[PDB]
Amino acid sequence: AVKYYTLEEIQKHNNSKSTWLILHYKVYDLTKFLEEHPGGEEVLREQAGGDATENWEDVGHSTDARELSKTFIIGELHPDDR
Ligand code: HEM
Repeated sequence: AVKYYTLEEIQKHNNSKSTWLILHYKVYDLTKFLEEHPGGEEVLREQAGGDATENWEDVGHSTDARELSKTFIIGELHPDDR
């Protein structure tokens, strides 16, 4: 099975209490990763609640960073918003 979230719902998780964001078609919960992010939490807060795919790709994340991102996946973006 798979759980789908709508863009509408994701936009409400944009704070230190709950930080979600979209990368491609997956939804990530980075709440417990904020203060652990080598890139700092400020950059993440700004992208919270939306599609950060471009920003994520542009900054040049390492292969190590990519594999680690997977541990934060909680579902997928509903096809209606893809
Ligand atoms: C899925 C969650 C993410 C993980 C697991 C993650 C992980 C990391 C790691 C391990 C680094 C260290 C350098 C490297 O290995 O590439 C890093 C650097 C960085 N990340 Fe992320 N990152 C995530 C999301 C993001 C997002 C969405 C943004 C941008 C909106 C971002 C912006 C940055 C920046 C600017 C740096 C610093 C690069 C530098 O100082 O040269 N990261 N990230």
